[PDB]
Amino acid sequence: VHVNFYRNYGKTFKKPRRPYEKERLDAELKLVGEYGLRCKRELWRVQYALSRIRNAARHLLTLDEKNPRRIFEGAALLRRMNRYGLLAEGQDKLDYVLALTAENFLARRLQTLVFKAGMAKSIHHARVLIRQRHIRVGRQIVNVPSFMVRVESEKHIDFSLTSPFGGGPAGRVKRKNQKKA
Amino acid sequence: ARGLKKHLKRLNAPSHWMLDKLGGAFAPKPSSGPHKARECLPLILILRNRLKYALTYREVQSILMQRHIMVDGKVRTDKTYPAGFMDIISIPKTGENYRLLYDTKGRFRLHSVRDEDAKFKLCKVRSVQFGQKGIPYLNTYDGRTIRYPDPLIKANDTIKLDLETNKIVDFIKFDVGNVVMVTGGRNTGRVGVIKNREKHKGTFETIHVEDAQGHQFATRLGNVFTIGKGTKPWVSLPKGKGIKLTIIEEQRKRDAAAQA
Amino acid sequence: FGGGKSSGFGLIYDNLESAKKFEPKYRLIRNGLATKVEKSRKQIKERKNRTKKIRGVKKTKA
Amino acid sequence: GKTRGMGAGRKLKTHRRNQRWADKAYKKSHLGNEWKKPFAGSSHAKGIVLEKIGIEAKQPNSAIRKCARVQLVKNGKKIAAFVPNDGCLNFIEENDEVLIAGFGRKGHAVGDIPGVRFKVVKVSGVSLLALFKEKKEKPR
Amino acid sequence: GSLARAGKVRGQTPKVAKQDKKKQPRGRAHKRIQYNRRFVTRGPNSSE
Amino acid sequence: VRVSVLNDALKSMYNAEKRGKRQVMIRPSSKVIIKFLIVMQKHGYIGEFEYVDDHRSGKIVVELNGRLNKCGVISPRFDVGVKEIEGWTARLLPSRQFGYIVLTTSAGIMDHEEARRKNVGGKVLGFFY
RNA sequence: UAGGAUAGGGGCCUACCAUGGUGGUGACGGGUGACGGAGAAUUAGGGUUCGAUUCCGGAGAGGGAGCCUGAGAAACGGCUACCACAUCCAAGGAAGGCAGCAGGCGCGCAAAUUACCCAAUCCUGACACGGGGAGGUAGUGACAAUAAAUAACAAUACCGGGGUCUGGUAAUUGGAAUGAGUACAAUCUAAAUCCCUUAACGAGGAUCCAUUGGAGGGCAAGUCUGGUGCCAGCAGCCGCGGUAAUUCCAGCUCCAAUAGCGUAAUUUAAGUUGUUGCAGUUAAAAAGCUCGUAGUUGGACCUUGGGCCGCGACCCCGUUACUUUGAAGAAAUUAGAGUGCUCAAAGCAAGCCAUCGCUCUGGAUACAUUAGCAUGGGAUAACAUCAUAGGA
Ligand SMILES: [K+]
Ligand SMILES: [K+]
Ligand SMILES: [K+]
Ligand SMILES: [K+]
Ligand SMILES: [K+]
Ligand SMILES: [K+]
Ligand SMILES: [Mg+2]
Ligand SMILES: [Mg+2]
Ligand SMILES: [Mg+2]
Ligand SMILES: [Mg+2]
Ligand SMILES: [Mg+2]
Ligand SMILES: [Mg+2]
Ligand SMILES: [Mg+2]
Ligand SMILES: [Mg+2]
Ligand SMILES: [Mg+2]
Ligand SMILES: [Mg+2]
Ligand SMILES: [Mg+2]
Ligand SMILES: [Mg+2]
Ligand SMILES: [Mg+2]
Ligand SMILES: [Mg+2]
Ligand SMILES: [Mg+2]
Ligand SMILES: [Mg+2]
Ligand SMILES: [Mg+2]
Ligand SMILES: [Mg+2]
Repeated sequence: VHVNFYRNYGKTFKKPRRPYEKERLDAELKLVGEYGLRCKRELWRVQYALSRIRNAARHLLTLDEKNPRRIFEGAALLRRMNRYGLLAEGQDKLDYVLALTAENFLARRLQTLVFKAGMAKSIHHARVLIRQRHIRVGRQIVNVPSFMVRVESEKHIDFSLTSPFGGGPAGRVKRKNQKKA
Repeated sequence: ARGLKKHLKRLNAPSHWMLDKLGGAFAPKPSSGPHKARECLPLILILRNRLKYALTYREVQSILMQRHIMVDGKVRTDKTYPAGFMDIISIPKTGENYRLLYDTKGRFRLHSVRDEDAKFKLCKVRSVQFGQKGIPYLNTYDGRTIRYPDPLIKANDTIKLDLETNKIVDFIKFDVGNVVMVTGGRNTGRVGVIKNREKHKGTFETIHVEDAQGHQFATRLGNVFTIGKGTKPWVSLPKGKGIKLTIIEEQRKRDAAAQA
Repeated sequence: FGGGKSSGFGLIYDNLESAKKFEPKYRLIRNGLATKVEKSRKQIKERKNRTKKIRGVKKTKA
Repeated sequence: GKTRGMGAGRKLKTHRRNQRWADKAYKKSHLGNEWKKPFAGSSHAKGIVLEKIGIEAKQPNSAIRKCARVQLVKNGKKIAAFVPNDGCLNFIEENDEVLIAGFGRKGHAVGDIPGVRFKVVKVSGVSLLALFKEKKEKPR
Repeated sequence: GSLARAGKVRGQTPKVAKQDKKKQPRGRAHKRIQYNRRFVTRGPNSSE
Repeated sequence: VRVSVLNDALKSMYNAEKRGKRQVMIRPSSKVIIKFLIVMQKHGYIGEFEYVDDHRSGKIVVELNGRLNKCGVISPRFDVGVKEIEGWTARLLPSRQFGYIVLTTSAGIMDHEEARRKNVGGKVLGFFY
């Protein structure tokens, strides 16, 4: 026996049943361009996560409002949706969880929030800035653009202290240029 | 197989040990002893996983070979010694004494006890019958044989045993209205008073227990352990006081603690 | 990740004899309190088998 | 009508068991005749090129499909394997190792080629696609 | 049948070398180009 | 032969309601049909009904109010636990807002919502909506 | 029935006796490319298919058989013999069992190093110490899975659109940014190595150059150019190719997915197996007709009302199905609570202004057919009775 065999893993996305439908291709490309995604799989995994959350919410809506599992798991689901900024305060019911779209999840990415915070000129500039290790959430630098930012962590998105845009020293391009000068 | 198994695969270990899935291929197989393998907490687990005194298997060996650990007043050097319910674990160097009780989630918890309270354990009488020479003798579920027991003591009774003198100093008759702790099943660690005993000829006997807050639960006779005469247990209980909480109330407690 | 801070574990023994008794050998070798004996496990195994083939005090000369 | 009684579970189960044999897919799977096929239930098989042959297409089409006659090694069964990719018959020689595969319709003949359900995929250890695209060369 | 004509057309076809062109951006940038072309700007390959 | 008198009663009522009839006669009568009709009347899907005693299996004359879309039996009377009521309602009811499944339970003959309210399972008699 | 034997029940065996036992509710036999289960894939629900493999149970150590020792073996890294292979020999003999680890032939469509180590987990011995191809570490490894580069910005010029404003384009022009890589070092580690961290170095055609399939329809994308001319070839299917080929061979361009994609059993699609849920006048399909056993299915009828207190209660030694509740139904897997491994797939951790410590830190919960046990219910239904009640 190898102990490593017991580590779990799973798939994060599915491919569409119809590969070449014009309407779906246009909608996916519109979302990808709006949020600077690297491929369709990044949107497909968000759709996969939304599908699992929606299935959970629907299954508790098909149970009584006194069923102790619906009180408990619906409270947990609402806490998770409020924690990541996916739901407002007035939207405090399991019904509103069913109304969530992949747009709501894509709007909470570190790339989208870095772009909307003014730190980057474009969504693609935000993507490169995050992948260049210039962005920290709290004290932790995050080089992963699909990072889902909590509302309590939104106000702590900032330039890295080791980055030239965050008080750090100049990068190798600038330093080499001044050394040439 | 052609004989006894010497190894316990880690996946096949008791779930109340809370052993992690990727810590290795193996779990400590409990040695034979006073308690059953599936219902005990081995000494190595207590020393390394629970008390954090040792960090490795070898460190547990080093601690135990120093003769630092006494189980129910006696020095044990076996790491897989099957310490079980109500056992006294004493370390007479740091001056700390532990009674192995169950929390309401079915997991053994080392409960700190006073020096005087570590001088006795509670044992459950398994059977009373005549031994050789016609001498009456008592046996318990923790493997002890006591000769010349009080004739008023019957099977399923709880006796109070003084570890220093090794005699029955007091006992409790298994009656309706005595506070009990469930030691097996899904209600393990729950504390309540017996309301009635439903007997069925030829099969297991069902005990109906109601806790202090009013919740009612039922369990077999083999999973009931009397801990006090009346509504006052003879030992101290862990923080939960044997009152199981639903996950909603646990979430309420967590929310209140986070808010504070 | 991202640098700036590190985490590890530390032990401080009350005296050097406690450490030489309770500490694993490789950590003492790391701290210079012991010497690494260079051995090949496979060579030990082969020598053990060859010597198990022999009986008596002539085992050492084989 | 069909039986509906609460006590008629056996009738329903036995009827379904007997009627499943009418389905072609079920009977193909559970008859055991697929073990008598040339491939004997395997996706691919290796074989010896016995001789290069050209077999005419169906009536509407007019072409020589230029297949290969292959003797399998696992069971010694002779089959006809199509050689795709214009010009790839010249990569095929007698007494040469070839990896055959299915022609994609599960033993059913494909396209205008009559009686052929096998294609050559690899020759002398080199894929036919690589030889067509000149990514690799056939060993001497 | 006759196997002599195997490879006829592909051998007859004159060899035309591929133009050495600029590479297109690869990954997120390629999706950016496609998004711009079909959302901020006849089929895609119309012979106009 | 007559195998299920409830089926004949419900099918005759359904046909009469589709035909626009304001009265339907049920023969034979039975306690299960009167108990199904009481549930139907309680939910407002039928009006007055009258048991006619003929010193035999009786007759029922039911007033129809045009509020019936369909009523039918489920045969066999499958065992339905409280937990399978959701699956049965999804199978048979037009929506989760309207419609009733009639169950025979040891607590009595009742609609599925009332069965949920007392947490009693049983067997399915039929449905109406 | 009586013995014998065994650790012990038992036709397990023996002696005698009787004629039983199973079977369309499928015995017996045959097939299985059949070890069983936990489970796995796909699943609206129902379902279909798989389950050699790390957890549990069983079985075997070339095939049989028989044993010794021992608490425990019908043991095979123990013995004895036969069968089949097969090794050394001085020909007199002697020694065998990789379905352990690695590795090698062979077989094949099909699968890695004759590495290091007991540091972890744990086991074992006279034992704190030895040993462990259990197990771990590294190597090979596009099985499978997770995250994620291959550029970003600005100015000129163009095209614009909404002169101005704002958008997209250029191997244009500029400075910024950075990791792939290299490498001090530290860290890692049993020792190494990888990762994480980090000096110095490391981008312009940022050649630090992304591919795999396609472009008639299904089905996203060309009725562009050259060649071939029913040939060569393509084509899953329908079809294309005979001189103007949107389909072959190529170039250009475009399309899909993208560090991946193409090709060759099973699920879905399939309400084309249908219990939910298909059909049977003419499309495939009502036996020529009737009787008839088993099976399946079987009319109605029997304690209801009522009020009171107060949703419970009150008042005026036949079974079973079914349902309800409880206890069980290993873990892992699944669902799911908590938790910022930087995210994630994961894991079962952790968190706390920094604490010689603390939070009793956490390490939930749900599900789990059928069969078994127990509790309440008796509407529905099954079986058994059901005018010598000859009742008490
Ligand atoms: K055994
Ligand atoms: K016996
Ligand atoms: K006998
Ligand atoms: K022994
Ligand atoms: K070890
Ligand atoms: K040891
Ligand atoms: Mg006998
Ligand atoms: Mg087999
Ligand atoms: Mg298996
Ligand atoms: Mg096999
Ligand atoms: Mg294997
Ligand atoms: Mg096994
Ligand atoms: Mg064996
Ligand atoms: Mg073999
Ligand atoms: Mg043997
Ligand atoms: Mg061996
Ligand atoms: Mg062995
Ligand atoms: Mg590249
Ligand atoms: Mg099209
Ligand atoms: Mg072309
Ligand atoms: Mg049909
Ligand atoms: Mg006809
Ligand atoms: Mg016909
Ligand atoms: Mg009836």
